[PDB]
Amino acid sequence: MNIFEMLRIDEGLRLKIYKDTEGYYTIGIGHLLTKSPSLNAAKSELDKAIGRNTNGVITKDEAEKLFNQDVDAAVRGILRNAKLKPVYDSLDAVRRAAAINMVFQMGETGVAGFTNSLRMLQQKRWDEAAVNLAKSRWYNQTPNRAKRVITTFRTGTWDAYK
Ligand SMILES: [Cl-]
Ligand SMILES: [Cl-]
Repeated sequence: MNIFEMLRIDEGLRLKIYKDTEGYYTIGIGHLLTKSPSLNAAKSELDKAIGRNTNGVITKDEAEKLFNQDVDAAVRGILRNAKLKPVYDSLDAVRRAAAINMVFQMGETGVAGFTNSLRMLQQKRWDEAAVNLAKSRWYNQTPNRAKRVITTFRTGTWDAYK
């Protein structure tokens, strides 16, 4: 297992514009297009993302291209962030994937708000971080996915994904 296979399980793949769990226009493997309620705004963000006139539909290759860019961008957002970077550097390879998963889902500013959890993760107090991570809107809105990510931070194994 790796970050790509993990996110593909958590996000799914849809080739036509859809609404994510928050009601936002999204496509592909969790690629958010726009928070605006306008499907025409989404279609235009989508054409710009893909570089052609899509009419709300993309191919699987195109979905995987956006996915690669979004994973790369998430990693780069962690390393550029003064609060996320030292935590990520301290973590083993499996838990690093859990951090990327969170940034991918909620953005670098969202994750950097988990100040107490990040501190416990840095200190390798795994059971305590897992408890604190769950006291969150994140966990209450998407409990099954959040549980899988929290288990990954708690154990340092891919067990929740197999
Ligand atoms: Cl893009
Ligand atoms: Cl979920």
